This record gives sequence, structure tokens and C-alpha cells, in this order.
Amino acid sequence: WTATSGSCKGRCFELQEVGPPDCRCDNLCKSYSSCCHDFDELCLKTARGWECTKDRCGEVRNEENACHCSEDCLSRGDCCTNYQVVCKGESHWVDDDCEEIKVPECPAGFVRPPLIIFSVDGFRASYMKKGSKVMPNIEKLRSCGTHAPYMRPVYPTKTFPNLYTLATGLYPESHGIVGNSMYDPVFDASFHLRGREKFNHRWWGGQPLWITATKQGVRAGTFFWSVSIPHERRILTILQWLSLPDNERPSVYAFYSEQPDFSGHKYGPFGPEMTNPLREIDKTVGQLMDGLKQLRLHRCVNVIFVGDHGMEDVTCDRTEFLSNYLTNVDDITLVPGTLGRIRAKSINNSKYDPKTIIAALTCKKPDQHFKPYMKQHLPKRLHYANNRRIEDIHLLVDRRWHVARKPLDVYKKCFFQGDHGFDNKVNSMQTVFVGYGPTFKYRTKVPPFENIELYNVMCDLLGLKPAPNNGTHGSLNHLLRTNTFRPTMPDEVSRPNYPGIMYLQSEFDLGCTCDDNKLEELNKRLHTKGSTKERHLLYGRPAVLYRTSYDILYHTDFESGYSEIFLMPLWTSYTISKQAEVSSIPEHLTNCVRPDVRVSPGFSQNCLAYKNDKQMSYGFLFPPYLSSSPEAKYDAFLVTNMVPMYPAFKRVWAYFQRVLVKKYASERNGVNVISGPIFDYNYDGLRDTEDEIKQYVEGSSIPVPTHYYSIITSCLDFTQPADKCDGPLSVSSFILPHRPDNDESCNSSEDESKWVEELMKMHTARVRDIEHLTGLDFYRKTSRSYSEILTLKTYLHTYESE
Ligand SMILES: *[C@@H]1O[C@H](CO)[C@@H](O[C@@H]2O[C@H](CO)[C@@H](O[C@@H]3O[C@H](CO[C@H]4O[C@H](CO)[C@@H](O)[C@H](O[C@H]5O[C@H](CO)[C@@H](O)[C@H](O)[C@@H]5O[C@H]5O[C@H](CO)[C@@H](O)[C@H](O)[C@@H]5O)[C@@H]4O)[C@@H](O)[C@H](O[C@H]4O[C@H](CO)[C@@H](O)[C@H](O)[C@@H]4O[C@H]4O[C@H](CO)[C@@H](O)[C@H](O)[C@@H]4O)[C@@H]3O)[C@H](O)[C@H]2NC(C)=O)[C@H](O)[C@H]1NC(C)=O
Ligand SMILES: CC[C@@H](C)O/C(=C\c1ccc(Cl)cc1Cl)c1cccnc1
Ligand SMILES: [Ca+2]
Ligand SMILES: [Cl-]
Ligand SMILES: [K+]
Ligand code: NA
Ligand SMILES: [Zn+2]
Repeated sequence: WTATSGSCKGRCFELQEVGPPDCRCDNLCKSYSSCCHDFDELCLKTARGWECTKDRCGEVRNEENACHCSEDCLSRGDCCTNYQVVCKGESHWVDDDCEEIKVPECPAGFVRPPLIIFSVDGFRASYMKKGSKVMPNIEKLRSCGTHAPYMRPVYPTKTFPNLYTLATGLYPESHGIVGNSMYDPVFDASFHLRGREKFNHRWWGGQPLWITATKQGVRAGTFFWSVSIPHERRILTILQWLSLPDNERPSVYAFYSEQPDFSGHKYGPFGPEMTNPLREIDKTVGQLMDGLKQLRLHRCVNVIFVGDHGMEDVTCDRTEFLSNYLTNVDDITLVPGTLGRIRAKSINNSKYDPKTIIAALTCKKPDQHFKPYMKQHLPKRLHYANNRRIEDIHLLVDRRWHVARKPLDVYKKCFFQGDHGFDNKVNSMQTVFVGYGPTFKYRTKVPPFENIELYNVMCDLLGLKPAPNNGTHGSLNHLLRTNTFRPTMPDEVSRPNYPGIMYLQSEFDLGCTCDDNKLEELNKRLHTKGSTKERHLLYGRPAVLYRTSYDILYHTDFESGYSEIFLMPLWTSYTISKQAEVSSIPEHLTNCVRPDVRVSPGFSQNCLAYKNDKQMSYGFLFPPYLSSSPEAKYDAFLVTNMVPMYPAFKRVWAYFQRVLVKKYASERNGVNVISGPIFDYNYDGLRDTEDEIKQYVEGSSIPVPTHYYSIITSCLDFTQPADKCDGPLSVSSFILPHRPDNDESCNSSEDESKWVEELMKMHTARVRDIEHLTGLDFYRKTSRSYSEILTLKTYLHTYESE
């Protein structure tokens, strides 16, 4: 109950919100239906519209007007945004040449430049180019400030997951808003865009920017705006707050636009009806900038223009229906549309089986426009599994499509021509970033980056210490003129051992067999001491950032850090020049595994366990195919280079090692490769400890990886060989799931040249993703600045065209 009979006089858009049943005047009261009786009259004035005109100049103050054109308005902070233009012969901000803002030019009493975040729902990245003629204010911000060609949203590319990622720096799985619609089985409650439950604080995890600011003594304007408050009024409220006294005035402000998303749903991303909403957004930007210039704040404030996600063409006819696949369709609940999430309709049905649901939805129709997954098999780059609100069964829907349960759902609920929510690597889902102000750089283009990184930068802009988040703090230092954050490299926790020859052949009883001069003996000794290490370990050895027991092992062709705990390398490092040759495994060596005389029998794998384990075979981390000489090839068959692999996965691995590495070496002028295992049995994105491992090679203590990674580095200037690079680096990486079948790839019964590369592309990764998953830290010794290396570690190779 609200006693809606208090008053909003002098209280309009109160920054601090009051407790029921005393009535509310905040920009969220409308949404609770708790506004005082006089809110509309006092706070939502509209008389005479939104602009001064010639005859209104120097008028008698009429407090009923929406904005003012009287003399006292500037001191009062409530002029129409075009007042000085109309009544003082000033120019519009958009008509002024741009001029570098070297230092904040702020009124007395400002302690720090204010930050204004202007976010736009559904503003697709290509609108910056394709709408440029109808957005002159936005184009000036873009060309004069710092801009990326696009910004990558998080998955799913829905509104609330992305806006809440902007505010917190967290993946949806950590902040808890995992879709626009959700069921939490612990609360036994649902979350919907329409309605009540979404306001409850228990949905919203992490610490958003406005809370981070308040806790550290920085005042914040409110971030939520009720849909019914018009845009002009939102701008005027912000401008008013900026005229408050020093001790009351916020330092951070947010504006939100429902456009162009709302129109894009009705008309498609490039419908001819889309020109008008883009014009209207630009006009709003113009009003903010004219208003700032009037207050002498246009060279004082940092402005961020940022989207949540793009928009794709999607129509009713492009719907797959689960009833064309499932007999049992009424025993399931589907979360539908541009992604799919499936659970049992009733927890009292013990006959429900996720396994047979998956099997019934896998590769059934020749052009099937969705692919089912257990959530823990989704590409790791999506970070979409570690939340009880995310259902075990997930459908990744092809761009331009929808999934629904039954046809009745689509026609009893064609309306729409646009939608979003797809995989966050998809071009049409990309969005925008522009930063403008004294703390951003002048006329600077930066490469594409992910929206998880912005929270850190907004903290930097405000002098705040960020709450723990998924950004990599310092990786966006290159956007900023000043306020950079100068991180230090994490300290190595475990130092390696460097074992020599300590064991005789006959001490090993592993069930392994292998059919196997003074000049060339000093030679082999030195290779084992680390003579070619500078060639194969280009960027230093990775640091181990947790407590463990491991050894560095040197070889002619490769170097590895071998784990005595997991009985296999944590990492294997080798360089393949443009010139290198592929050989085959000789016949006499096909099943050869050799004891490593540097490593105890007790810290070794064994061949018998693989013979006994009918499901599990093995592969090698440094590929035998790429050995430098017949004699160096023996090193590749050491038991310390062996790892467990399902026969289905060996098909993948073998093609990557036999064909693709040489291909990248020829295309890139040499590559450096680091490969290794990953164990993530609890799908949290973080390295497992030994007590978390759920599977072992039968009869042994050999743990089974959930994934295999590789990091492939070369010279960004590809006229320099990878091993002789003077400047910036170029990287691509992957995290391949270690699966006992190839069900994920519908064409896998064909030749590896038709499906393996496509699989690897799907499972593209950031080096940073691999660091979380292994507890390692790469690129420790380069000649590049650390911030530049952090940017490189957050890079994602997406394999989309331009
Ligand atoms: C992205 O960045 C984020 C942020 O840095 C990373 O997430 C963090 O990871 C840490 C490790 O997983 C984790 O640390 C744990 O914190 C526990 C205390 O948790 C509360 O406090 C924080 C801080 O105020 C708060 O934010 C948490 O909020 C979560 O929970 C509520 C819902 O319950 C949500 O509203 C909120 O969104 C958030 O949910 C997310 O996180 C949890 C995990 O905490 C997930 O389960 C959810 O699905 C969701 O994703 C909490 O309210 C603390 O209890 C933990 O300590 C246990 O484990 C350690 C190991 O060191 C052990 O020493 C301790 O004894 C303890 O074990 C005991 O409990 C066990 C389990 O009950 C039991 O088995 C044992 O027997 C022991 O007795 C742990 O320190 C931190 O909480 C999150 N933070 C956030 C905000 O998510 C994330 O890793 C990054 N991602 C990547 C890929 O890098
Ligand atoms: C769910 C989060 C909510 C706060 O997101 C909104 C805006 C937003 C989020 C983050 C940032 Cl950095 C800036 C802005 Cl403007 C919003 C949503 C719906 C109505 N009004 C405002
Ligand atoms: Ca884990
Ligand atoms: Cl959703
Ligand atoms: K076997
Ligand atoms: Na298949
Ligand atoms: Zn939308």
C-alpha cells in the first residue's frame, strides 16, 4: 500500500528513494504505481513543448512551462537546451569545429570530471556507417573522440543480460541475469520483463557501478528510467542535477534509450522506417550537448555512447518447431526464440531423460537451423553454464531463425521482422562504443573489444576501485589520455624443477614398447640442457600461479612444463618456421612409447592402462609429424609427451597437427604453438584442483582432460618470421572439447577437410580464457608494454567476414 496523498513539491526525481507508504517522486515510482498524486503535474510538465522560440526570449518565468527561456533560467539550471542558440546568438554544439580537450575545463567546485553514460538499446554496429548522414551529433562524437569499429556483447545477446554486464563487468552466469526470462529452482520463482518479480534484489548479483560509486563516496544519478518518462525530460533532469550545489551533485549519470531496438523488432534492422528513430536519437544527443555547452560543461564531462546488442532479420516463417522432432513435446518446458533452453515440465516425472531429448534433436534434418548442447559442451568463449538458472539443455539457434515448442505458440500469443539473442560472435549482434571528453583520446580509433571490459574503465574515469569482475584491468588503457591503471604481472607461485638423467630404462614397467658418435653426442646432451630453447619458447615460460609440483623438460624441437600431479604436461611449446616440413610416423614407430629417463616410473603414464581402457586411446602434444630430423622424432614418442584422447577426438587432433599447423606457418610466416590439457569438470571456467576430476583412464591415476587448448602466435607484421619479430604480435587460440563422439559436427563421417576447421572456429578462444582454465600466465618475457600484452590476451579471432 502507498498513501499516494503526500506531495512531490520540490521533490521531483529525488535521488534518494523513500520507503512505503510515504509516496514516491523518483524516476521509478511510475513502475511501482507509487507516485504522489501531483507527480505528473509537478514533475512531468509539458506546457509549450521543448524548445525556445524568438518571441519566448527574455519571457516572464511561468513555472508551468516544460523548460524556460527567461533570463534567470541559466542560474536556475532549467533552460530549454536551445536557449542560448535562439536567444543569445550562440551556435549548436554540432556546428562548432572540434578542438582537442587536453585537460578538463570545468566550473569551480567540480572535484573530478562528471561521467555521462548514454546507452542505446539495439544500436547495431553498422548503423555508425550506414546512418551517418542522418546522425550528425553522434558522428561528431565518433570522429572527434575515441571509437571502436564495434563492441562485442555478451551471450545471450538480450537486453537485460547486456545492460547488467555493462554495469558490473560480469558474465551473465556470474551476475545472474542469464536471459530476459528465467526460472530459479532454489527460490522456486520466475523472472519476466513484464511485471513485479524483476524488482526483487535477489535476482541481481555482483556490484553495479552506481553501488561501487556510492560505497566509495561518489554520488550517482539513478540508472533506471520508467518507459513513460519522455526522452527530453530525461535530458533536462540530468542537466538540472548538474546544476546542484557541489555537496549534492552526482558525479555519474545514465541516460537509456528504448530506440532503436523497439522499431527494429517491427521493421527489421534496415527497414526504411528505421531512418526516423536514428534521426530522433541524434536529436536527443544534440539536446544533451547543447545543454552541456550552455552550462559550460561540454569540455568538462566524459561522455560514453554505448549499445547493448545489435539486431538481425528474423521472421515467423523462419521457425523450427520441436514438435517436428519430439514425440514427448508436452513433457518439456522450452524457453523459446533466438536461443533455446529446455527443462522437464514436472520434477515429479522420473521418466524424463535429457540424453534422449538431445539425441532426438541432433542432426535430424539436412539444414537443421539449431544445434542442441549439454550446457557444459557449449563453446567456452560464451561463458554460459555456471548458474542454476541456466537449464542443462541449450539450443544454439542459427542467425535469422527462431525455435519454438509447437506451431500454436507462434500464431496464438507475422508481427516481427527483427530480433536478437544469437551467439555473440555474429556480425549483426555487434554494437557500438564511442568515448568523448578530457580523459579519452582525441580522434583515435581502437580495435574491437568486449563490453565486460567497460566497468573497469568507468571506475578509472571516476577514480573508483572496481569490485572483482571479468574485465582484464589495463587491457583498455589505450582508450585513455590519463587515469590509466598500471597493473603488475601476477607473481609465480611454483618454481619448476629441472631434472637430469636419473633413471635406468629397466626401472620402468609400463607395458610400453618401442622399436628403437662423439660429434652428435655432445649435440644431443646440449639440446636436453636447453640449447634450442630460445627458438621454441619465444615469450618466456608460462608462470604457474598455484601450488604444484612440476618439471621443465627440454628437447630439440619442443619444451614442456610436466606435471608430477596430473602425469602430463601443463603446457608444451614449439616453433614451426615457414620453411618446415611435414613427415609421417615411420612404420616401425607406429605404437612406440618410450620411457623418459628424467622422470620417475611413479610420475609417469603407462601403456597398459590405455590397452585396458577400451574407450580411451592417446595422442601427443608436440606432433611427431613436425619433428626436425629422423633422430629428433624419437623425442616426440616420450611417455612425458603423451595425453589421453578418445578415438573420436584423435581424428580432430591429428588433422590439426598434420595439416593445419603447417598451413598457419605458411600463411603467417612461422607460428609459435603452446598446447596443453584443460580440466573443467564443474564448468565454472576455472582450473580444477585434483579432487574435482571425475574421470581417469581405467585402472590408473591418469586424469582425463575435458578440453585441449592451443595458442598460436606470430608477428603482426607478417613480413618478419615468428622467431625474429621486432614489434607487436598476432594471436589466435582455441579450447576444443575432448568428446568421445563427433555428434556436434553433422558432416563428421566425411573427410576431416570438410568439418575439422569449422569445429575449431566454433571453439575459438582468448588467451585470457585459457589462463582462467589452467592457472598459467603467458607472454611473461616480451619486448612489449604490459598493457599491450593484456589487449593481446583479450583478443578473440571470430572468423566472421567484414
Ligand atoms: C568472473 O568474475 C567473478 C567475480 O570475481 C568470479 O566469480 C567469483 O568466483 C569466486 C570463485 O568461484 C567466488 O568465490 C567464492 O565466494 C563465496 C562467497 O560467495 C558470496 O560472496 C560474494 C561477494 O560478496 C557474492 O558476490 C556471491 O554472490 C553469488 O551468489 C548469489 C546467489 O547465491 C548471486 O546473487 C551472485 O550473482 C553470485 O552468484 C554466482 O557465483 C556463485 C559462486 O559463489 C555461483 O555458484 C553462482 O552460480 C553464480 O555464478 C556470494 O553471495 C565463498 O563461499 C566461496 O568459498 C568456498 O570455496 C573455497 C575455495 O577457495 C573454500 O576455501 C571455502 O571454504 C568455500 O568452500 C566451502 O563451501 C563450499 C560450497 O558451499 C563447500 O563445498 C566446501 O565444503 C566449503 O565448506 C568462494 O570464495 C565468488 O563468489 C564469485 N563472485 C561472483 C560475483 O560471482 C568468476 O569466477 C569469474 N569468471 C571467470 C571465468 O573468470
Ligand atoms: C538492467 C540494468 C539497467 C540499469 O539498465 C539500464 C541502463 C543502463 C545500464 C548500464 C549502464 Cl552502464 C548504463 C545504462 Cl543507461 C536501464 C534498463 C531499463 C530502463 N532504464 C535503464
Ligand atoms: Ca573448474
Ligand atoms: Cl531469454
Ligand atoms: K584403449
Ligand atoms: Na557427427
Ligand atoms: Zn529487443
